[PDB]
Amino acid sequence: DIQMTQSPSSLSASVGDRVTITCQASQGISSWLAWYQQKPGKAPKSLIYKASSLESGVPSRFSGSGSGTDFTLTISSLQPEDFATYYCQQYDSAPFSFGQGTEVEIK
Amino acid sequence: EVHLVESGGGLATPGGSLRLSCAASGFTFSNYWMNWVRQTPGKGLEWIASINSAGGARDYADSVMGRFTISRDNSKNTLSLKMNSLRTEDTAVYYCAKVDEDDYGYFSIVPGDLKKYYFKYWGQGVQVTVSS
Amino acid sequence: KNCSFNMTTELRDKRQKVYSLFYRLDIVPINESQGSEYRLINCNTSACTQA
Ligand SMILES: *[C@@H]1O[C@H](CO)[C@@H](O[C@@H]2O[C@H](CO)[C@@H](O[C@@H]3O[C@H](CO[C@H]4O[C@H](CO)[C@@H](O)[C@H](O)[C@@H]4O)[C@@H](O)[C@H](O[C@H]4O[C@H](CO)[C@@H](O)[C@H](O)[C@@H]4O[C@H]4O[C@H](CO)[C@@H](O)[C@H](O)[C@@H]4O)[C@@H]3O)[C@H](O)[C@H]2NC(C)=O)[C@H](O)[C@H]1NC(C)=O
Ligand SMILES: *[C@@H]1O[C@H](CO)[C@@H](O[C@@H]2O[C@H](CO)[C@@H](O)[C@H](O)[C@H]2NC(C)=O)[C@H](O)[C@H]1NC(C)=O
Repeated sequence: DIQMTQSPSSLSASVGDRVTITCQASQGISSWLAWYQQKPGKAPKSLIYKASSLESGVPSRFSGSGSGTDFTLTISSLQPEDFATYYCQQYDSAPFSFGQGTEVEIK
Repeated sequence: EVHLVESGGGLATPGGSLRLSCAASGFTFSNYWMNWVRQTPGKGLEWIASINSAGGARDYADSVMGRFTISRDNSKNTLSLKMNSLRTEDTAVYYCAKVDEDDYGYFSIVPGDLKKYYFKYWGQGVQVTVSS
Repeated sequence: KNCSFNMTTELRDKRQKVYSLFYRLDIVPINESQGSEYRLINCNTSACTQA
């Protein structure tokens, strides 16, 4: 069945530091890929729904790209309110598999 | 604004039965698909079930196929998930999720099919576990 | 009354769910279910022709 891989597993950054997250799909999914962030102890929140469409209410700083098999997330100016696990999920499939989950912390 | 709440989860004997419930408000509950997902410690998220707006069509993951049973009641704006023969591998935080777009539009069999959804709103999950 | 209902489409094998407002005078309840399950008036006598 379809499965997803997300890398880097974990990384460290700081306020204003630039880093990126990426994930791949075992099979083509066109562009039906969403991104989520979850603070410790809270429920996950939607950040990007389509491969490159940002969610309403989220700062315009956020952006994404990719199509077909590979996708990437770019946080740009990391501020103190961007430090939480980022999950890569793919839809348009029976299981709706999630990513391994990547946590970004302060260096 | 869309508010979700879930209750009924808790400790249960292994291999027994349990019932999970979820209530919602602030939107037309009779026009949005509902999904149930879990978050085990360490291992990432995992979707376990889904139900249509009218509560007729149901789908589950192979890990819980046949053991679980999802249902809803549009009159009371409530959602439920019956558990039977649960095991120790099912311990996790169950979240009551709702799709991003309503079921209006073209469809083949059930009103919400032929469309791709995502979990836009999530309720504060409830812990579920089993032990002696 | 804000009513929602199923409807046919140009594709015989496809169906669609739509919604539209209807004046209460042009709606009659089936009485089998309350608070929903409404029916267009004069539907049990003839099919009206859209002007
Ligand atoms: C467009 O077209 C679609 C596709 O045809 C259509 O979807 C279907 O709509 C109907 C009408 O809403 C749905 O029928 C209802 O389904 C649920 C669930 O039924 C399943 O689960 C039970 C076990 O729980 C099984 O026995 C059953 O076989 C199904 O698997 C029920 O909630 C409904 O029954 C209740 O309502 C009836 C009417 O009032 C009562 O007579 C009946 O006793 C039930 O009421 C009791 O239970 C309620 C819920 O707990 C409770 O609130 C009441 O107080 C009471 O205790 C009913 O069978 C059907 O499932 C939909 N899906 C499919 C695939 O057909 C759309 O409705 C349609 N849309 C539009 C806008 O027109
Ligand atoms: C078609 O349906 C209408 C609406 O229900 C019926 O008209 C009602 O019939 C009942 C019979 O007991 C009367 O009490 C009501 O006063 C009638 N009017 C309304 C507005 O409810 C009608 O009989 C049905 N049949 C035909 C052939 O028209």
